[PDB]
Amino acid sequence: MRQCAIYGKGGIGKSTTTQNLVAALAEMGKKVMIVGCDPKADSTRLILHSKAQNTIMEMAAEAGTVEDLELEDVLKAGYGGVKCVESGGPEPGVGCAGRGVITAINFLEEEGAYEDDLDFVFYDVLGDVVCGGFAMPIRENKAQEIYIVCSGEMMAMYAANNISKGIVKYANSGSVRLGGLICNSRNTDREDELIIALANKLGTQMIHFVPRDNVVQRAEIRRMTVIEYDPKAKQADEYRALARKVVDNKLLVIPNPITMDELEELLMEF
Amino acid sequence: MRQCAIYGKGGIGKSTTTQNLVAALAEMGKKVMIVGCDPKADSTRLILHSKAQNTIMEMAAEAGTVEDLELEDVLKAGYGGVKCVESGGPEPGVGCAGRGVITAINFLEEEGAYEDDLDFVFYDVLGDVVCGGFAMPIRENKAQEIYIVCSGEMMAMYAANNISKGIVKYANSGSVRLGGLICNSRNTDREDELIIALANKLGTQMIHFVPRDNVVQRAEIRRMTVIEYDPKAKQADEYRALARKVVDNKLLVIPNPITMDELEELLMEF
Ligand code: SF4
Repeated sequence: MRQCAIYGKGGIGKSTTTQNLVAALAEMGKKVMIVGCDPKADSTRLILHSKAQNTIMEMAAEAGTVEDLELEDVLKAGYGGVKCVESGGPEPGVGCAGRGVITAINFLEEEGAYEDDLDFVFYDVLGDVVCGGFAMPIRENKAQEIYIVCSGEMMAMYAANNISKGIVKYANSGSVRLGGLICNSRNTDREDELIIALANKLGTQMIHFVPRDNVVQRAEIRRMTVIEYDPKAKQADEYRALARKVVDNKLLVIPNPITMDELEELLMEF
Repeated sequence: MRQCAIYGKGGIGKSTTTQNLVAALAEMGKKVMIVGCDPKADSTRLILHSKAQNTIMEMAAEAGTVEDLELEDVLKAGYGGVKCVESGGPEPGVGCAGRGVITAINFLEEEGAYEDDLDFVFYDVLGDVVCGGFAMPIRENKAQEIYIVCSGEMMAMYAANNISKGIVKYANSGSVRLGGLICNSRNTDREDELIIALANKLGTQMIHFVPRDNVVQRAEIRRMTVIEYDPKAKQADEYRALARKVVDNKLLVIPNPITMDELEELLMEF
């Protein structure tokens, strides 16, 4: 079982790429579980065809405790038998994103979710704040292979660099590695070269450049992946290519985060 | 002294609006302090003309303890006498954003930084994650008047709703109240009407509509507010109008957060 996480800042299509990647993996007959850890995205919407899956935190509140919850309530099968669960974001103003994630992981462990013939687990994690709360899947030794979704944009590359700093902290004392950068295209001048340059400075790879395509939005609107919406689409082959490279990936490194001076010089050059 | 906070999702110019508002208040002769609590923005860059102000956490870590810091290391004067401090984001992968914010507040209090003849303090706070960490200004009873920056985009309005839920949690514990929505225009059709409609559902007001104007970006690239860069600009009068309405504001409410179904109804009605 390969224990993976996708990190990246919000507003650049990270969860869309995660779900289209996972759909592409299921299409190859890989048994995949998605654990949603992102309060700014619906991590399972495009797999389950559901506007917002009920979260572990929500249904522990509704039933009043977590030992009363049944796995059937929490873990739902969608496209290609992909198993979907949502941790549930922090209680507004009071909670920590880490509480939902710890609760989800402990519940899935207890209930046997991790020994049920899985090829991949993907934690879909928000990278807007690189705090201990959003590090929970790594802290719990539940994600060893990290892929970072970024774009040729200052804040997406800053987030990629800061996520890399977090990986080094848990890699100085354990098993977590960076598997690569995924570039979600923003239809930008030679954008691929910018993310390749960043990958080269970090000591990783740009594992795929995901193009901008109308078909992604068209599929999103119908609450599905491009893989399911339009399987013969050119964009469907883009996610298949990414999925094939993840499956075959051996390049799992301790990254070399860069200085703000280095990042600024990169951005100014491009 | 009026203790205010600006909350809002990242990537919509919240910190640009905060600094332009504060520069307009300083131009009017108001004595203002900005406390940066946003790891996705430089909260003081446009006031100090400096790319990244040294943060209290960075300087504390270096010096061993916060008690070894001098106030002048932390608190810098910029455009119009505006005093500027940055909390410093979480230690990547391990820290909590709340730690920098409590460290900054406690240091400023002890050093007499709030004893000065200030008219306003503005906490510039990220609203991407409405956790206990980012709620610290409210929890330490240090921000009473909340203004939410949003736009006519789904996730900006979702964040405004989530921030409102955080305010409700503390509304019976102290004088923390919502003063209004500030619309940072993204040139959406009927954007002003959409945010007026949202404010009315929440039980507040759209206190000001900030237009899209390239002079904002021309000032920002030169690390300035429009107020300093081009005080004769139409856009400078927009920030002056917002500043005067905040000064005169008497509408401070316990907001009424909406359901996702209510939010979706709004979005489709526009
Ligand atoms: S650790 Fe992160 S998510 Fe948890 S409260 Fe702190 S900032 Fe928020």
